[PDB]
Amino acid sequence: RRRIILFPVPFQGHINPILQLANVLYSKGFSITIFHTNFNKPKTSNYPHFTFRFILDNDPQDERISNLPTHGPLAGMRIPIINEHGADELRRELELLMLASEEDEEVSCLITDALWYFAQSVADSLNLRRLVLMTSSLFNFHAHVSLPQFDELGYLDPDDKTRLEEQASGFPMLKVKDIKSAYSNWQILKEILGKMIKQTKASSGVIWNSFKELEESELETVIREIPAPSFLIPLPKHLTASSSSLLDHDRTVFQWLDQQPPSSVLYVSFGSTSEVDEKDFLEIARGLVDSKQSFLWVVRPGFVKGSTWVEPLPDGFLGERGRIVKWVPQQEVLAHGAIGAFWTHSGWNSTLESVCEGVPMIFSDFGLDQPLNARYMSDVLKVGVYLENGWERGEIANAIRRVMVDEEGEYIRQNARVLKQKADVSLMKGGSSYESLESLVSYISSLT
Ligand SMILES: C=C1C[C@@]23CC[C@H]4[C@@](C)(CCC[C@@]4(C)C(=O)O)[C@@H]2CC[C@]1(O[C@H]1O[C@@H](CO)[C@H](O)[C@@H](O)[C@@H]1O)C3
Ligand SMILES: O=c1ccn([C@@H]2O[C@H](COP(=O)(O)OP(=O)(O)O)[C@@H](O)[C@H]2O)c(=O)[nH]1
Repeated sequence: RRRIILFPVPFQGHINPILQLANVLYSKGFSITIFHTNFNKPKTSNYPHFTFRFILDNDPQDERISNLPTHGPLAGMRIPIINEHGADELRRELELLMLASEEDEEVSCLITDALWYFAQSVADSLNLRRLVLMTSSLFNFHAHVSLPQFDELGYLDPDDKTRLEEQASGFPMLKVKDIKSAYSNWQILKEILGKMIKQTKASSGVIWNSFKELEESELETVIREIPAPSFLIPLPKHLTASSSSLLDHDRTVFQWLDQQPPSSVLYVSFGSTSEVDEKDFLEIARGLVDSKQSFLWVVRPGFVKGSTWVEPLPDGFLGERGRIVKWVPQQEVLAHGAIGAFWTHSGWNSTLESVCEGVPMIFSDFGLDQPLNARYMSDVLKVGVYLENGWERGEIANAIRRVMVDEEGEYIRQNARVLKQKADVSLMKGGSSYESLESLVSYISSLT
């Protein structure tokens, strides 16, 4: 028997894809140990077939992580901190487990989130192969490697050059605006994405949460930039991420979806970390009302400054066609026949989820990879509408109706359907994903 150790980034968009991959790999006969912080831990009772081991986080706490907030923006600081100071403890924990390794057993490899760029030399120091799971898109990575051309061109200059600002030089699939919002945090991202790229290239293999027919324009870049083998597996086509939810599913929403006609409900979720002016919040609700479409709206507490929740909503916007909830099994909702469209913040999991369920999109974004994802889906795949100019009453309602009801948007509806079908075909025998997965399984067994 061969064991695989997976090490996720403790946030919802990173734990979902890696526990999905963990399950896929277990279905291939590997045994699974998940290294994880106590912080943001999943429900281990949802994984009786996995062994969990909690690290880096343990209660005699480091000065650098002991007082970090558990939600909002600042919680993400754990990622730079653990990267810069967790090598010693990761090495001990890995080495302890290999030492207790049973007779019949051998650790095939370590698989980490690509942001755990410190794990590469730790693994090397043990003569242990490390593979990388990318949780953002091939296209996004293509932009990271092209940063130096963006910087020297002045695109990553937040204050001024403000100038050309439609269509990027040498990267025509982007506009200048996309680049500016994605890398507006240049100070921190510049350093981190360097190390992430550098250590992903130096790894033993990269697993991408994607599929060849989703991002075919991007395959050449990955082959040329990454010497190790790459494997494209659309994790949502294998199973949803409900078992790794960090929140309680609202569960009442399916009885409500069962009361709606087919393709007639807008699903709306702006991301677990994002934030809006209280004003802009009221503008969003304005567009929904003005769309005349039924909607299911996930709103995370804190989405509105300064309220706990949407207190600033004039009570009774919802009425008949609208509902607001705090958390759902998102992909299961996207699979329900009532859903006709997904207004998303363009998180990569949400985008891939919607693509794998056949649901066309309305895109907003809040930087990082999000504007890139919206640009790509809306302009290249053409499976949604990108509200790329903020939050205006009518533009919002036009996009929703165009996707959901307008004749003019049939091609968007149809494109989503065709792309889902292509995702399904790629899992079958002789499909891109099927072979990517067959190769990954073969490859890992040869490491052992
Ligand atoms: C790659 C990233 C490095 C970091 C580090 C923190 C950093 C910053 C968030 C950029 C803004 C300044 C701060 C200091 C901040 O947290 O406010 C960057 C960029 C995003 C990081 O990634 C995760 O952040 C999680 C929530 O904080 C998201 O839930 C997850 O899905 C992200 O991948 C988090
Ligand atoms: O009500 C919700 C909202 C989101 N999610 C899940 O949370 C993840 C969010 O990841 P994404 O990359 O799309 O956005 P992020 O919040 O990390 O920026 C996705 O897997 C969603 O299916 C969910 O299960 N229920």
